Amino acid sequence: LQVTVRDAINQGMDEELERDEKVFLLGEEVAQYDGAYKVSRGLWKKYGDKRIIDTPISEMGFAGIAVGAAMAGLRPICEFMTFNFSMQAIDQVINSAAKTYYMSGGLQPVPIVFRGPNGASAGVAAQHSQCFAAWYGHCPGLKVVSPWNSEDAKGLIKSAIRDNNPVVVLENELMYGVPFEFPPEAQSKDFLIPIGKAKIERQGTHITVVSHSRPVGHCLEAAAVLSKEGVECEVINMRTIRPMDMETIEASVMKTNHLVTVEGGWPQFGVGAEICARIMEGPAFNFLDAPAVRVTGADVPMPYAKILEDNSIPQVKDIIFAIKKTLNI
Amino acid sequence: LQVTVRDAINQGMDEELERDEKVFLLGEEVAQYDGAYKVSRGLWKKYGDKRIIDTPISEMGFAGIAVGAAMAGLRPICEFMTFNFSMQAIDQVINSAAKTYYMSGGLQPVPIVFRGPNGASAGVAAQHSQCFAAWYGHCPGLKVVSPWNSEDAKGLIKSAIRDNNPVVVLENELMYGVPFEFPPEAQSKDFLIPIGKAKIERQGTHITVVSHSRPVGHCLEAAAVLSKEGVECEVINMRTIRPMDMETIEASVMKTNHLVTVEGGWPQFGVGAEICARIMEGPAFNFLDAPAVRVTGADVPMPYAKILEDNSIPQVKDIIFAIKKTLNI
Amino acid sequence: MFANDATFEIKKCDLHRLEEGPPVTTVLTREDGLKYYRMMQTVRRMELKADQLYKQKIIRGFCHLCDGQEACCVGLEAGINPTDHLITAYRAHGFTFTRGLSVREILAELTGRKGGCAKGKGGSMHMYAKNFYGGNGIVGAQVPLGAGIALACKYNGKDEVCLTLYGDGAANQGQIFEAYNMAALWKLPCIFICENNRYGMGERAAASTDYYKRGDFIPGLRVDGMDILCVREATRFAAAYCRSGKGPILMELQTYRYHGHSMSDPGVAYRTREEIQEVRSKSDPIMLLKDRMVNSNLASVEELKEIDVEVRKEIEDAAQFATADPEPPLEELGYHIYSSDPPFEVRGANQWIKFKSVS
Amino acid sequence: MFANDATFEIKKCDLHRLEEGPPVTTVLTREDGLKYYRMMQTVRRMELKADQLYKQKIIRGFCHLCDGQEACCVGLEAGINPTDHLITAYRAHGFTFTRGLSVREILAELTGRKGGCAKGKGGSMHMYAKNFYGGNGIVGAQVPLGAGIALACKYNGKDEVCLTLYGDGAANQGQIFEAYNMAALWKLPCIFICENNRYGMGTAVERAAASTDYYKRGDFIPGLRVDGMDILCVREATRFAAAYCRSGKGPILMELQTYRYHGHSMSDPGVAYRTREEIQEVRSKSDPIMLLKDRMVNSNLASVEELKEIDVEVRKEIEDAAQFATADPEPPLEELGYHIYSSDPPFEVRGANQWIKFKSVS
Ligand SMILES: Cc1ncc(C[n+]2csc(CCOP(=O)(O)OP(=O)(O)O)c2C)c(N)n1
Ligand SMILES: Cc1ncc(C[n+]2csc(CCOP(=O)(O)OP(=O)(O)O)c2C)c(N)n1
Ligand SMILES: [K+]
Ligand SMILES: [K+]
Ligand SMILES: [Mn+2]
Ligand SMILES: [Mn+2]
Repeated sequence: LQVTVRDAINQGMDEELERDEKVFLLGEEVAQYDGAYKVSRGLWKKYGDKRIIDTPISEMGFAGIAVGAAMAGLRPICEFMTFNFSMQAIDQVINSAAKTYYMSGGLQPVPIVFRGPNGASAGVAAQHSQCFAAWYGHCPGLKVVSPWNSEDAKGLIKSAIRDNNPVVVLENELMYGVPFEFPPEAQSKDFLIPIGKAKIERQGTHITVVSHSRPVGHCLEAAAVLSKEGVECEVINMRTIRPMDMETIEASVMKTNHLVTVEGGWPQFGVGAEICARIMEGPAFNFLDAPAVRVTGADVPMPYAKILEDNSIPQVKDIIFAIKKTLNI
Repeated sequence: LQVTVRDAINQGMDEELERDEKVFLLGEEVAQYDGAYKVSRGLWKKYGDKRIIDTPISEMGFAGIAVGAAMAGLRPICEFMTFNFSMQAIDQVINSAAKTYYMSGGLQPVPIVFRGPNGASAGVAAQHSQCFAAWYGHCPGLKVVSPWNSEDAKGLIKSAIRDNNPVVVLENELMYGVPFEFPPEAQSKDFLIPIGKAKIERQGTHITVVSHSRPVGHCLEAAAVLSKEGVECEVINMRTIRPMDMETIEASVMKTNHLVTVEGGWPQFGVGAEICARIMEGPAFNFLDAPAVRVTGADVPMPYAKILEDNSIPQVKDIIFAIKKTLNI
Repeated sequence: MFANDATFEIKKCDLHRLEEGPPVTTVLTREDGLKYYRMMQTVRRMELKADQLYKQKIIRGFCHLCDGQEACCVGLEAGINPTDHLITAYRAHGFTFTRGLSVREILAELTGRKGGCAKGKGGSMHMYAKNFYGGNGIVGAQVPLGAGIALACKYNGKDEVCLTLYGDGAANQGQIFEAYNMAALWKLPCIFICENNRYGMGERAAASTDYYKRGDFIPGLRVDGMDILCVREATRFAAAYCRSGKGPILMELQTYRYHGHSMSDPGVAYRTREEIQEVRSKSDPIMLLKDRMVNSNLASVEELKEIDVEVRKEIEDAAQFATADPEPPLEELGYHIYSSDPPFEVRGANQWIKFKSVS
Repeated sequence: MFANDATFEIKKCDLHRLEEGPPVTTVLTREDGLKYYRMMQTVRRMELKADQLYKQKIIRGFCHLCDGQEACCVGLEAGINPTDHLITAYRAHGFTFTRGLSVREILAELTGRKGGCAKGKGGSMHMYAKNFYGGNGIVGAQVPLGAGIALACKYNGKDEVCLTLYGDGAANQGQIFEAYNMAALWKLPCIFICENNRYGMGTAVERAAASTDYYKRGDFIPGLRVDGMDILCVREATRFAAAYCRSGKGPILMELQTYRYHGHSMSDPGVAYRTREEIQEVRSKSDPIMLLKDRMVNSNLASVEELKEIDVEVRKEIEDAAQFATADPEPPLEELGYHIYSSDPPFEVRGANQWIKFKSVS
């Protein structure tokens, strides 16, 4: 059975709506339009105006209503049409949601989910290409996940809805239509993927390559290519950005002695920076036979013209090149 | 003689207002009230309604109005009462200001300054304690600075007002009242500190200690204590967060072989992560006899109670401890 | 012998998009009069004590007081049910008490001790209780939150309403207008309440000061915020309106706060001190209720002096509990970051410092 | 022989807090009629061509077309001076043309080429020109920007005004309300203009706005509702609004009732939330160009023959510009890094790994 990332997320939301009438979905065009990228297709027809709510274009406002609905015990899924637009609402995400259970001394939980596509699209230019993983990962009181394939997406959405604290689910527009095979245990309405756990997507012994979201597939094509020359990459899909699963990255590095991180976001203070600093401060530092190095988006607002954009996002080539510098081959 | 950080910022704004009639100041309580923290004291009496403009509490709105005024060729200083409140307006800083010169192909510059206090103060709890250096530092199109003492403060707001691109000037509330010796050249109307250059505040040979804002002074206290046991710290004051002066940090570490970073903000994806990523990627990596490590804010929303807050911000003893671990003594 | 109840006149409200407002006349039973009087006094004394402990530096960071505005928190509570919901900004000590927190847990939160309602974790601006959502430090942010709580009331189908408070300075926050629009579109039972005390720190800032009309298409009424019975009737009327399914409404409360006028221009601050003294002596909320209860023979002068005495005692017991109580211990720094999770570690100021976090 | 001008009756505007509105008759000279007609037809063929380029994959990402709304951008331009300032959102092609850019530069931008107005750096949504400030992709963000440009007008004292445009979906942005309050407080010469084309992506005005009287949303700010399919109405209401701001009375709201023939953008077919027959009735009774055509024919301002010739000229012209834009080379990779900062010495920007560096010059 092949299922696209978009359908995986949709199945996840459907199952959770069915399981718990406190769950509802709100955002721009989620209802009668069937979703801006069709993620919420069919949901309004099935659950009605009460559960699936089309909002005005008032991000701060509806993100805040959603947070308020969660404080009162409901369990909203608040969609941002892309994460670029959550900047107008980021006050509500951080100060009304992330910090509250703490400020209240554990009296006030906020079981809200924020979801939407994140990072780079194709030709949408600087205001619509921004990756927010490091921004949100920075904040205590949040959990932040960034799924890659269909399993990841369905299991993390469901974990997110089930969690009782604010969770930011950073999806990816270019992944929505990619089909994957979907083992019968993902098809289950009980399929959960725990937050805070990375997955090894490909065993290897020469180098550890860590990524999240769409570039994970690029690390897999790079590993397939390097493999024909005898170089075996252990490719790690982070899944969770906060709290990240560093332990799995450490065990891999003690085996391979080499680390390259790969991410689509801007480089400075980005996700790879944090993995490198951790690797350097943790028990695996000494096992490192070469500097940990970072593959990232180029450090520019995203340009429009095709050839500029291609050179603004990491490509398979760039991953391979960093891998070869690192293994000194 | 002695001048407080506050009065130094105030001298720079004054001088810049005087020098160029296109420069102006807006935000909450900057005029008749004399400044929320009295940094703009006397500006309004001296310049009037046209140049010193009290705004309603409407952060996204007055922020965008300032950006607009900038696109039309004025040179606004837009004050957030604290940077926590800049989250409401952060879309204007990033998407309207930072990216626009690039997106327009170089047709539309945006000479705007965002300033005000950032990070931890005393007892103000979690929605009022956030540090934003790593958030803003992440964004291409922005320059971001972070003054510690009076000379930093005055030189850097003046350079910022002189720059033709958006500059975020992350000030610090607890430093406002601190007097410093003020050499006659800082008193000059021509005094400028270049954005992009760090400063060695103390020469040393055993370890390099890098910080920004308020903790710089704690690094110096730590250094004096360690000096009494024959440990000589080279303390570096960053001054600029973006573009950070990494060459200066490199040459220091090639001399001292050890690196500790110290910042007040949250640990994950923070300023120290970037500095360590860079150090490991760069030419100083082979000169490191011990891993570089980070001293930071504790990883929690800022708690209210004194004893909790005291232990959520780096103290001299946590700096000295990390140094001693780093040198193995 | 005392009168069992009496009738009083209350300011007519100005209306926006309503043909009738609340009555201009109302009935006070002596029992209610006594209860409202104790409550307003308790808040008055609590806030005077906090001001004292703040100035002694025992309370830190912020400490916004609401003395002068007691008719608001006590009147609003008099017009709603324990099962209704209330959210406001940072000047919340009165509301925290009228929603059922003790003076103990409130002052001990203020002095940052383990016995605070938030365990010393929140301080002045962040206190929570049953159906009271704070206590919110970001001006304007509570208005959408309240609209959401109202959405939850509509969704639960239990006929409860939400009172959502913001001050005059907050009234120009964009998100308030976003909320007004969604509330009206979805017919949320949200009562939008502007506490108008003439100051937003220190019409320099609002093009219109007709706060009750700012919802435009949402109806609104302007209420005398110094008269506890007047607030009570308006609130009764406003909650009736929402419960009946007609969607949101605005209530502007015209009131006044005695504290937080630390202006530094000497002309302006002199004038503001005169004004404080005029308002206190002509329209003090508690004094107004007292004059009425004595004058209609609802209670005796000495009977209220007795209440003052019991209240001074409650507050004194609470102050000394709040100054002797231990701070929360350090080993609890990382507690309550997440709800319902297993224990985990949190980093302190360097990697060798670890705090356990439990839910 | 043609008449040199004629008088037309124009729809009377609905008023909010105004004792009198724009006049309900106006004079059209033949020269202006010819000019307005040509400009509207140019915008129309420009957008039809952009559609076709998009379907061919020559234009990528976002592409929002303004056909059906030509009376707005041409009408607005005709009631202001070149020294006035205008800002809008992303449905900006007509504005960029009416505001001075050529069709070559506009199409070359959309096809991502070096001859584009930003050399391919911005694409559909981000075009600038002299006194034209985009071309802004974040809904509502442009309104505080327009309020600030207006602040600059008052500050410099030259009597210029600023037209600040937003759509009906954007009318529910909190920041619009923050700008109203500030502009009224400072009497900013800002004309707030709500382009009401009845939808905000796929969401009908009734379903996202509790009150669909956009011209009254500014409350204490006065306003006028205007027929946005009639270019002479837009011209007059603008002329009135500009004069109102230029006289120092502060800001004013102007709602243009108009219609978009295309979906929200190229991926949206624009038929799931409204009927094909609704589009057809609007094209048929209210097309801005045909309403203009009829006025000039029935009043002898110009002949049917003459306006066909314009049509044919314009269609050949768009064909030439399109060939230019499709054949024009992409910008060179070397320039990836250019124009990050204004007026700085050159510096280096990091690419997708540390070994990749791009020169950045101002
Ligand atoms: C978004 C935001 N901006 C600024 C502040 C700083 N600030 C705190 S209180 C205040 C005045 C608000 O006054 P008002 O709403 O009238 O309430 P009051 O104190 O009078 O009850 C300001 C500007 C804040 N807390 N949040
Ligand atoms: C802040 C923000 N939220 C959401 C979006 C996604 N979005 C883009 S256009 C749009 C519809 C806006 O419609 P309207 O203002 O009526 O303008 P129109 O296209 O009709 O001219 C939405 C919801 C965005 N670009 N920015
Ligand atoms: K959840
Ligand atoms: K500047
Ligand atoms: Mn107030
Ligand atoms: Mn529209």
